[PDB]
Amino acid sequence: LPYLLAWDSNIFDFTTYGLFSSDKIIFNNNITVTTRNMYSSSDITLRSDNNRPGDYTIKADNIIVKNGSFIFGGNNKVVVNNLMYTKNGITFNGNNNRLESNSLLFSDGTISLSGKDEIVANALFCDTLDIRNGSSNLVTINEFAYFNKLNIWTDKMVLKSNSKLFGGDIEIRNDGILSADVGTVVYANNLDIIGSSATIDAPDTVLYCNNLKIDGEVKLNVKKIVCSGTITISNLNSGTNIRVSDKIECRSIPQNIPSGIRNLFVQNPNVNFQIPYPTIPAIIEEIKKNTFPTNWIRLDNIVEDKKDINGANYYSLVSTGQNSNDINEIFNKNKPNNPHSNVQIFVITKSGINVPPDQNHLDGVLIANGSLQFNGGNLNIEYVRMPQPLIDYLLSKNIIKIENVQPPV
Ligand SMILES: [Zn+2]
Repeated sequence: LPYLLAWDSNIFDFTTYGLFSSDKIIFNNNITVTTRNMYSSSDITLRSDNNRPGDYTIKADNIIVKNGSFIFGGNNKVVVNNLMYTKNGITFNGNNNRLESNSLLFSDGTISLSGKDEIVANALFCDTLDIRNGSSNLVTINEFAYFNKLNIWTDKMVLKSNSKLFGGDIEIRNDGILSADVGTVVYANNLDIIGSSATIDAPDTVLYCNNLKIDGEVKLNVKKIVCSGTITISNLNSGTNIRVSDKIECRSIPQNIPSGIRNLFVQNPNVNFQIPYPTIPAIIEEIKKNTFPTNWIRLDNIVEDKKDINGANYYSLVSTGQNSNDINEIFNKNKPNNPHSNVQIFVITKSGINVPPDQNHLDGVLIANGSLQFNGGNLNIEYVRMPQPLIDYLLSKNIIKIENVQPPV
């Protein structure tokens, strides 16, 4: 069942994607995207929202950045119901951003906050989670975070009830705050808490580490610490702000402990633990395989242009990219000065797609082997399923393949 976390067979169905690029997706200021699935190979870049009328910048079921990062620009609000995956990280800029991930957030890279940024996650996997820049950040964990490195150097990370941290090393310094509710557990290799403002406020939490380093009059309020390796203490003279309601159980009680906390320590030379790391979800395994996405979407199978799959409320284009102007030509079928008469637009192309700056409302799908670049802002994008005659065409040419994918067991 942990193997099936965030499994979504529509990931492999390219008729469920509103935006796809085999290179980059470059947004512009004040774009609001409502989509089902979105894929990019290289980076997806947002710009700052300084005049965005929407509740959200992007609302999606799934966002996948197979060979790139996801870059925030400022005041962007992103909601991903199922999974957000990036290879190379998630980089917050500009402050005031929000990322809401309701099942799985996974990066092979660094997730880095800027200040006044919020992440609300259920399961989170990453190489490094940086809560260091600015102040008034908030990373809330509903199930777990699993990481090689967690740096908390400002406010804050909250562990909701019964959630877990799986490290990796954890380093809290400067104004770093880790707060944790009932039933929480923290596992780490190295756990370092440095200075008089570094805080763990987790009175019901058990912390397991190999090495524990405390430098200064840290603020620790926890239930139990287990240390199987070495406890290194320095600049610790009173320990007034170290509260441990059960015990610090450790392989070797360290020398020169202040007398007022000496009581806390209990020596157990055999103390040991084996961290019960979550398995990598099957969906992530499959996304990372070289079969994805080209088993199911093959833009190189576009060997002819198809320009007559149009209807009363839509225009389509399947383009080899030989004619530069065909893409401007389809976009000009939508007058931005006439809202109620908006028609749907479906573009599938071996070229990139540069969306003209006068577009302000697009319903449909944009699928490009080159980059997808919005040359303007102040635009609302909403996914609409491709018309059936277009899907049938794409399938006939094996530009897409739809397979009866099932969750593995
Ligand atoms: Zn619309």
